[PDB]
Amino acid sequence: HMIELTGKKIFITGGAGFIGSTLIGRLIENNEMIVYDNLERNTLKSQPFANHKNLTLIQGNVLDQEKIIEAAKGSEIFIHAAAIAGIDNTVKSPVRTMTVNMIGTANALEAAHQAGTVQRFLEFSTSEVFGSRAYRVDETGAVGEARWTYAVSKLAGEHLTHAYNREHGLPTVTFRPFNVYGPGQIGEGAISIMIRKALNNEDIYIFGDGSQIRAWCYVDDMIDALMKALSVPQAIGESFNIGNARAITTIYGLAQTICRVLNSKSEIIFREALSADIELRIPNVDKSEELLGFKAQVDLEEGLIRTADWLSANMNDLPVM
Amino acid sequence: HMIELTGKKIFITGGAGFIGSTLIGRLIENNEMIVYDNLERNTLKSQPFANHKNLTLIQGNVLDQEKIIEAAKGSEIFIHAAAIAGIDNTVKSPVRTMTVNMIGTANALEAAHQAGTVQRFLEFSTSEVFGSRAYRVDELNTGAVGEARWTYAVSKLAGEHLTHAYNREHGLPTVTFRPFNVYGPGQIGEGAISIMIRKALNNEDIYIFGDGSQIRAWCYVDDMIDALMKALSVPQAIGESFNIGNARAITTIYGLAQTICRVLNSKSEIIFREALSADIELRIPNVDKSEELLGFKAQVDLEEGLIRTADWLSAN
Amino acid sequence: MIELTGKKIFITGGAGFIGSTLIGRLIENNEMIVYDNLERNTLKSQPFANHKNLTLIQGNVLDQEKIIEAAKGSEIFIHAAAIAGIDNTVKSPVRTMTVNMIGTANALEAAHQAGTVQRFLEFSTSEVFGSRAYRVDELSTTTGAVGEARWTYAVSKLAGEHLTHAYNREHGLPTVTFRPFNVYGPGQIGEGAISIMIRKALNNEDIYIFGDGSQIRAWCYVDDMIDALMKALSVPQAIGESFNIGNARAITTIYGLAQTICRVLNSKSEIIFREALSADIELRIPNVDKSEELLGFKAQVDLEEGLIRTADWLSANM
Amino acid sequence: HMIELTGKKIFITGGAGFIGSTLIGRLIENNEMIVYDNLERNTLKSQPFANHKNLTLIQGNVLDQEKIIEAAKGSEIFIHAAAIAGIDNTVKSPVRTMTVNMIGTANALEAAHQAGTVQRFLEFSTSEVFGTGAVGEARWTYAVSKLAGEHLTHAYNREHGLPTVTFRPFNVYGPGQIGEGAISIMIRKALNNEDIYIFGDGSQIRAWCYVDDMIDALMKALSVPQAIGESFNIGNARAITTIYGLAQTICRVLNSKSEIIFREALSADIELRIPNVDKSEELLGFKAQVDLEEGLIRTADWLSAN
Ligand SMILES: NC(=O)c1ccc[n+]([C@@H]2O[C@H](COP(=O)([O-])OP(=O)(O)OC[C@H]3O[C@@H](n4cnc5c(N)ncnc54)[C@H](O)[C@@H]3O)[C@@H](O)[C@H]2O)c1
Ligand SMILES: NC(=O)c1ccc[n+]([C@@H]2O[C@H](COP(=O)([O-])OP(=O)(O)OC[C@H]3O[C@@H](n4cnc5c(N)ncnc54)[C@H](O)[C@@H]3O)[C@@H](O)[C@H]2O)c1
Ligand SMILES: NC(=O)c1ccc[n+]([C@@H]2O[C@H](COP(=O)([O-])OP(=O)(O)OC[C@H]3O[C@@H](n4cnc5c(N)ncnc54)[C@H](O)[C@@H]3O)[C@@H](O)[C@H]2O)c1
Ligand SMILES: NC(=O)c1ccc[n+]([C@@H]2O[C@H](COP(=O)([O-])OP(=O)(O)OC[C@H]3O[C@@H](n4cnc5c(N)ncnc54)[C@H](O)[C@@H]3O)[C@@H](O)[C@H]2O)c1
Ligand SMILES: O=c1ccn([C@@H]2O[C@H](COP(=O)(O)OP(=O)(O)O)[C@@H](O)[C@H]2O)c(=O)[nH]1
Ligand SMILES: O=c1ccn([C@@H]2O[C@H](COP(=O)(O)OP(=O)(O)O)[C@@H](O)[C@H]2O)c(=O)[nH]1
Ligand SMILES: O=c1ccn([C@@H]2O[C@H](COP(=O)(O)OP(=O)(O)O)[C@@H](O)[C@H]2O)c(=O)[nH]1
Ligand SMILES: O=c1ccn([C@@H]2O[C@H](COP(=O)(O)OP(=O)(O)O)[C@@H](O)[C@H]2O)c(=O)[nH]1
Ligand code: NA
Repeated sequence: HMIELTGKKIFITGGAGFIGSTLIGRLIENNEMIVYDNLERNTLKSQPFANHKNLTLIQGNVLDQEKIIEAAKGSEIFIHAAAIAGIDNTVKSPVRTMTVNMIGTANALEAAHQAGTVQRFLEFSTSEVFGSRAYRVDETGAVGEARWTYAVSKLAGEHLTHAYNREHGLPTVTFRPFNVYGPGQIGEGAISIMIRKALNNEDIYIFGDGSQIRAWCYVDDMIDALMKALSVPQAIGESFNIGNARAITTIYGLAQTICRVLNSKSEIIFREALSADIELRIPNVDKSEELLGFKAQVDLEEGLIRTADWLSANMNDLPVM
Repeated sequence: HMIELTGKKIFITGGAGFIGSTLIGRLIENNEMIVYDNLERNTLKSQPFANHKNLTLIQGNVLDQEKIIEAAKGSEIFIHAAAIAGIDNTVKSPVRTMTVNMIGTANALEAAHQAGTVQRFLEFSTSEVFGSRAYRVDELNTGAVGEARWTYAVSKLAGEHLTHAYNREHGLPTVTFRPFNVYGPGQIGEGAISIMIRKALNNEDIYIFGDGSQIRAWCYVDDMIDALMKALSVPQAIGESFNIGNARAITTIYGLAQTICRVLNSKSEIIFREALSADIELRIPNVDKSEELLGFKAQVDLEEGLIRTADWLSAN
Repeated sequence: MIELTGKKIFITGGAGFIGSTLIGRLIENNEMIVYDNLERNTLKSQPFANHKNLTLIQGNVLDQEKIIEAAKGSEIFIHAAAIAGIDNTVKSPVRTMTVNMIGTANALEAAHQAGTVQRFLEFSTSEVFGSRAYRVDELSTTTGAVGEARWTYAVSKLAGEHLTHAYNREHGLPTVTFRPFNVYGPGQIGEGAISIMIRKALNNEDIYIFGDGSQIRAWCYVDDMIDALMKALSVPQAIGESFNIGNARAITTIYGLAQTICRVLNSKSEIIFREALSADIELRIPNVDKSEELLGFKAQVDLEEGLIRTADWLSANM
Repeated sequence: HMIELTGKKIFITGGAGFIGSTLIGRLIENNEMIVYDNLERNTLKSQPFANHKNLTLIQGNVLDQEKIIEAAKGSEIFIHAAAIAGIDNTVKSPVRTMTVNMIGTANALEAAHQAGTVQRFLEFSTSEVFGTGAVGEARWTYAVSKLAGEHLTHAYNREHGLPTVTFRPFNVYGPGQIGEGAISIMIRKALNNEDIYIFGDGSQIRAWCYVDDMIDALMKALSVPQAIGESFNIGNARAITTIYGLAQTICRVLNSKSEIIFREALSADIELRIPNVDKSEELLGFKAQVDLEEGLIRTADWLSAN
């Protein structure tokens, strides 16, 4: 049945983070929202709505199976967003990435299952699941091994999610965002770095031959998809790739786009890459269109400008090298 | 890092089962051995060394992280054999298969890591990991049996992934060991070879379910044990994954039935019947690395191994 | 749609094994022209070799002018001329590629210019699908002589399929692509594994298994293949389609095949492993469900029965 | 075994088109050159060396087996460039595409073989080889017709010892041709601040090779003995980009005010993987020197002047 996103108890693991903070902003006026988060990151505390009457912060680890079961009782929409995704974090501690992502998802599924009240379980996976298949434990550089580690940790969570769907009829939705950019993101990914350089006409360096592919999704597009995924009955039992087919580019092509759209004079320079990466193919987004009725509306030019606007407005809150 | 397999403290999760019991038989005279098993199966009890002074049985679940950490203290060789591999059980409860295999393996690795004394950690995976890449979680529609086999395969592959992480991050001296299906004396068994030998010996009909073209790879018990001894000892095993079996003992089900009936001089008829459930197609992996690095090459082919198995089955 | 009586039939490679066999079934009711260079000649040994309805033209499919001329007025055009040479002592990839690729082009063009063709049936091979997993620039002692010759054969047939498709799409030539699994049965001695192992088994001679014996081969009994052929040549929904023609129950390993042969024929032959003479490649066996659904074909002769029929023919003919 | 590209008898099928004209321009001063072309295209007749004393034009079809065999007699370098290529030509007929490319290569190979004198046979293939309207049909047809030519080339090398090189250029661009490709149209539009249309989601990859790099690669392949029996991907690893990315690059590099606008494609995307170019560096000592920025500017300069 269609779910109306008002008057619901919404439980969000990882809810202190970027995506979770964003979704809270959008739903908190009309719903009780409980964040379950170990505050490894805390985007949420810096929002207007951090102290809303409808908002609860439970500090907890998804690896604590007992605590997540209790905290999730009565919840009607369960959103599982807690994870470790950082490449450098994964180089250093692959065990923590694997464990948090695989066992955390098991634990979240079990909590949702035991609650008995969950009308939608939404599991955040990742697009790199697709590319990951053409590599092997048996068989790249530190970056590549860490990206593989991340991807397979998320794939294992999808497998668990499927088993709960099949065995228990848990109403699951697997949600795989392309890399999200936009206002709100502080971060040190290519878009935020390159916009910041371009705005000041600083040199932009391309590590490698610049032909590596990255797909993006603008923040507001990802959120619109998420509301559909959380609501429409056709999402249940289904997996979705969430992004913009028009926002798939090479890193060199991204640098040219950003400099062009911002009227930047930045010079773009080729450097040697610091580590070999693995090449992953970008998945198709048609099923999101077909079943969620979702088609991304914010193309790169618009998205990059809106992002550059927010970065300039908020230029006192980061620094990098 | 050549390990001599005497005078060691050996800890074996799932040690009450078929492979654990069999390996204990070979090591118990010269080693302190600890079994950690919840006794879903218990082959060990039927053995004559069940009550050896060198043997301790700890009844516990690999999901009980505290208990397994404690039980594994001081262990010098850690063998993780506990798992759920049953197709019918995995049909009924895929969550239990995934949980026991993935989380049980996580807990086993953590217990080995925490012990600090482990010289070799050997994790039992499964050959179907290789086939499983052909399929997609969001594509499954496979039949019940095929979805169950896939579920089992991916649960094992997650285990391998965890194992890799511990090796890379903490230097845990790991070996991933993927046995082809094991047959021979000591498995009374329930899979095709055991069933088909028993039928053939009494000239009963052997029914082939579906088109008979499904591939199964096999390994004779003594070959698998030999490989395991190499994997537990030899320094080249550390950080590697091995497919353990016999490249001459890969056959179709129809082919297997023909082979069993010829070799045993059976008068059984072999008769086609409808399949009960669709299954997944799995490619069999290469066993070459096992020769190169462990010095292991299986010596018992099907003709010899089927006869040895039938002799045992008749005598019992 | 097409009733296989009163038709003008033109068959390249008609002197060969499958061509000969098909001629037995149609020659009573159809005018048939065989276009063949007689590199092989099964036809000359058959009772109908000199039938009033049969005309032989000794010609090469690489002689573009002759085949166009010879094919004039044909209503059913069957392109069966091909070579393989996978296991041959003297490897000739050029011969295989030119005969199969260009021979197919010249046949298609002969069919197209006659204007009269209602059905064009091209023989391909099941190996075309697996072939895509290998790359021409990455062929090694990985591949071996037999591997490379099997790849040569497969890609020469795949090119023929592409040609056939182009003629279908551009010119509306009514084409059918027919991919027989390896055919065995009465009518020829043969040099394949079934023939060789049956002859050994009948004399209790040792059977040797090259490599590890786990190589898979799929087999189709001759009568089943001819039944599929008759349906492909007639039924309307065959046009513009490709078919994998086999028996799902006769897909086995070479060792399992040996064991089956010895058991079925009550032989005392030993079966012994030996190192392979040459490295081979691995090619997937495609699914046959569409053939059943669209042609209404399902193979009815399983290996036990087929091996007995074959062995009886071999014993009576030697 | 290193071949010196002077004083040779060079036979080029398809020598009247773009790449053939270009190569003739570099070699005609110092070699006897025979062009074997049916003149479906004829860039050559526009060139100052069209009537050079060292150039003989034979107007012929690579489908005429006996003629090409005769014409190629005594040839020391055999360059097989004859093909139905460019969507303008290939869209016309899948049959003609498949036939000229596959059979034409077979015939070229047989001509080189029968000559007995060929020290290098260079076969042009296409980078699409290892990737449903008339247009998608003609591209697929082109790709497999070229892959079939690679197969025949292999067979000849293996069986007869023919000293073959399979040469697979990325899409060639640069001065000396208005052109028909994306770079051509997009630069023209950009130079006029004319809006550029992107059909589909614009994610389609295209890799490029600057004409002068392609020619430098071709010279190495024709001479260096390590080229024999090999297949090469010839292009610039830094000049792989999406169609949308290319449009952004052209507009920025040329300071254009063109808008880049998405439009509908009823066609389905072809996700071609782009091959690796390392072997060319290792074996030919070839690495592309003209990157996109520089190439686009030289292209724009030529287009402007003309
Ligand atoms: N943002 C993207 O571009 C993107 C792309 C692909 C996938 N995703 C996935 O979407 C989800 C949300 O992403 P995000 O960008 O908001 O990331 P984020 O890091 O901002 O949010 C994740 C949150 O999880 C919390 N957390 C980490 N470990 C935890 C643990 N053990 N127990 C409890 N909480 C824990 C962190 O404190 C953080 O607030 C994640 O699963 C991520 O992998 C995001
Ligand atoms: N026998 C084979 O042919 C084969 C093939 C492939 C893989 N393997 C793997 O090798 C290992 C050993 O195989 P086996 O044939 O001896 O299996 P088995 O079933 O005989 O032994 C496994 C043992 O694990 C125990 N166990 C199950 N769940 C447990 C849990 N939660 N906690 C503790 N103990 C638990 C069972 O009681 C049983 O004794 C397993 O990992 C299996 O998947 C075996
Ligand atoms: N028999 C099989 O198991 C099998 C399997 C797969 C595909 N096929 C294909 O089916 C078709 C027929 O097979 P078959 O078993 O009858 O083979 P076959 O060799 O018995 O018959 C082919 C005929 O083509 C003739 N021929 C060869 N080259 C010629 C040329 N250049 N010009 C004219 N005639 C020429 C031969 O003389 C022969 O009579 C062939 O295309 C073959 O590739 C057969
Ligand atoms: N230009 C590129 O970017 C590019 C890219 C990949 C591959 N290639 C290949 O490189 C080679 C040259 O490319 P190009 O751009 O110079 O092409 P082109 O079309 O300019 O040249 C092909 C030439 O072959 C001739 N020709 C066509 N059909 C013929 C026939 N039947 N007999 C004889 N001659 C015939 C044409 O008249 C023309 O001069 C071709 O083989 C082409 O497939 C080119
Ligand atoms: O200024 C920059 C930032 C990033 N990159 C490259 O662009 C890709 C995307 O980097 P990002 O930081 O977005 O993270 P990733 O997607 O690799 O995790 C990687 O190959 C980076 O090396 C680059 O060349 N220049
Ligand atoms: O008498 C028998 C026993 C098994 N099988 C088939 O042989 C395969 C192997 O079955 P087994 O019991 O060994 O277990 P599985 O490997 O399928 O888990 C399956 O397709 C069974 O259906 C069969 O056709 N006849
Ligand atoms: O006595 C024999 C005959 C054949 N083969 C193997 O069986 C397979 C099929 O052989 P066949 O002669 O039918 O030809 P192919 O299909 O290899 O072209 C090949 O791997 C052969 O090496 C074998 O092991 N023993
Ligand atoms: O300004 C342009 C030029 C090309 N294309 C796309 O790229 C395809 C091929 O363009 P190109 O001119 O490179 O064609 P080719 O050289 O392959 O014949 C077209 O069908 C369009 O989908 C486009 O969208 N905009
Ligand atoms: Na001949």
